Order: sequence, then C-alpha cells, then structure tokens
Amino acid sequence: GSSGSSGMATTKRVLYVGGLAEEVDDKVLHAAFIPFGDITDIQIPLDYETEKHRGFAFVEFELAEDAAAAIDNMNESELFGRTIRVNLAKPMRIKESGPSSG
Repeated sequence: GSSGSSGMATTKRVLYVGGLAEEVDDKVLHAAFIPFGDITDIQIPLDYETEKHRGFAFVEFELAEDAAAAIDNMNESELFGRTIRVNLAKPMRIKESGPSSG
C-alpha cells in the first residue's frame, strides 16, 4: 500500500529536526545520525547578525531509504534530555519584491 498526495519528487533525503537544544549543532547531529547512514551534508538555520539557531536543522542522507528509517526512529526521540521531532523537510517558499502594474 502506498500513495503520493504532495505530488512527485525525490527529495526524501533532507530530514527536518526540531526541538533541538542550545548545545546541539551540526556536529552533535552528525555523530547522532552517523549511525543511520553516511551524512553527505548538514545545514543549520542561523542569522547574519547573531548567527544563532532557534532549535532545528536539516540533515542529508546518502540515500533515501536510510533517511526514511532515520525519521521513523529519531521521530519523537530523546536527545540531550529532550524530545526532538523528525520529518520530511517542508516545501520552501520565497518571493521577490518589485513594481507591478506601473
């Protein structure tokens, strides 16, 4: 049994981790997800003024299957004495400001 609502895509490698701690970083997440498979790259949400994170990040998996397995597990897992959430990366959405109809 299976089905695709969202649509058609193969971007099931980048996982979204939430509920992270103030000490958790790309490094902590790496050695924390290194078991599942072989992380290809990691991204951390930071600013240009403070360059700090709110409590989440995005991890990539060498494969898709490995990622799915990481979610089913890491999902509502226990990290640093906290409950983090894991799920497929949400669909981004950007825009551009410009003059219209004049």
